[PDB]
Amino acid sequence: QQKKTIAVVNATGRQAASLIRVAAAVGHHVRAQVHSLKGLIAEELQAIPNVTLFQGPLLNNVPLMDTLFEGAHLAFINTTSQAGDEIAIGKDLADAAKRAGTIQHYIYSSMPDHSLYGPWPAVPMWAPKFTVENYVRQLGLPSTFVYAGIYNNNFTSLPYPLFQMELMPDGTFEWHAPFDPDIPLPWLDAEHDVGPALLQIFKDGPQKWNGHRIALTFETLSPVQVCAAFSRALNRRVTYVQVPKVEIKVNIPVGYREQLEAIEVVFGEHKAPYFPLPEFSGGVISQRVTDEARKLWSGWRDMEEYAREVFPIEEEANGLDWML
Ligand SMILES: NC(=O)c1ccc[n+]([C@@H]2O[C@H](COP(=O)([O-])OP(=O)(O)OC[C@H]3O[C@@H](n4cnc5c(N)ncnc54)[C@H](O)[C@@H]3O)[C@@H](O)[C@H]2O)c1
Ligand SMILES: [Cl-]
Ligand SMILES: [Cl-]
Ligand SMILES: [Cl-]
Ligand SMILES: [Cl-]
Ligand SMILES: [Cl-]
Ligand SMILES: [Cl-]
Repeated sequence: QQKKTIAVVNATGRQAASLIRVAAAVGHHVRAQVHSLKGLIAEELQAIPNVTLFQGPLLNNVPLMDTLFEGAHLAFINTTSQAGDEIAIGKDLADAAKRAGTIQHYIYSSMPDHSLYGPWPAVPMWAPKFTVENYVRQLGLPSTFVYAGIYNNNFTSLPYPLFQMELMPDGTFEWHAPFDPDIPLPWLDAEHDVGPALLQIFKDGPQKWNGHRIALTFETLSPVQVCAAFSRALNRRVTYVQVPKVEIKVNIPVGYREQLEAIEVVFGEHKAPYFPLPEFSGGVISQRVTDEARKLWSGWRDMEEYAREVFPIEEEANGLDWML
């Protein structure tokens, strides 16, 4: 029963970092790729004895992938669009894993392609991952796909798009977005809950989870309910305002702009589900989107805890002063 070695990429990202911290603490050795060794998170992870970092780009660097998977038995792969070529990278990684011959369970962090379920456009930073998921499914090794809910800690009072908990002149907070005020959205405390859930999937094993899609969300809340949780947590007035166009108050990469534009159409105009797949939609009991995740990890944290216990600290660390 010796803890198996786990290979991961984008180690400094919230999903991977969450898994690495808890995995290492319970005995797993981790082989982790990082784009660069500098930075608070990379430095923190390098200081963990059970962790070995491998710095370099994923883009057109299969050699790094072969190195990463050498001696690994488990994998948790979450890519990004940063370098472009996310589909090619996700496929290269999967091929490298299969090539290693030792990967018993490959978990890929996937997202939906909304254009497959309704008269909706594909959200650009999500649809590509589904393509990688389809490719991975065809490979001869067990694989499981996790779909991340919206991160509680996307929220900030800095003028960043879509998830700004704006501090008003009078001390009150307002969150403006295209999401319908009352339709429940899936949320996730990435930092605390992704790691433990992923570890449980690995503990459960490939026979139980091969071919499965798991919604990594532990609570659903409408925008109005999110604001009410921040209000209870902070003892301040927090209200939601639905706006057709995302308020883009800072310069952003074009790819992100296109992501936001698709979101205005999908959620603003169409009010489509965040998880549009059929399976995520006397005595008879239908499965709720949060069922599997909660069964995987019972110690999950809600939005109210985030708002009251973590948000003030993240905000202070970002230089904000409202909590002073
Ligand atoms: N924020 C959410 O609510 C949410 C929900 C579902 C899915 N996702 C998906 O999560 C993915 C990101 O994963 P994450 O949340 O674990 O990470 P992250 O957003 O926490 O950070 C990514 C890290 O990767 C580094 N990085 C990645 N590619 C790089 C490159 N080519 N050059 C330099 N640095 C690079 C960045 O500096 C950064 O520190 C995205 O593809 C997104 O679509 C996010
Ligand atoms: Cl193990
Ligand atoms: Cl990284
Ligand atoms: Cl870095
Ligand atoms: Cl180390
Ligand atoms: Cl398969
Ligand atoms: Cl700017």
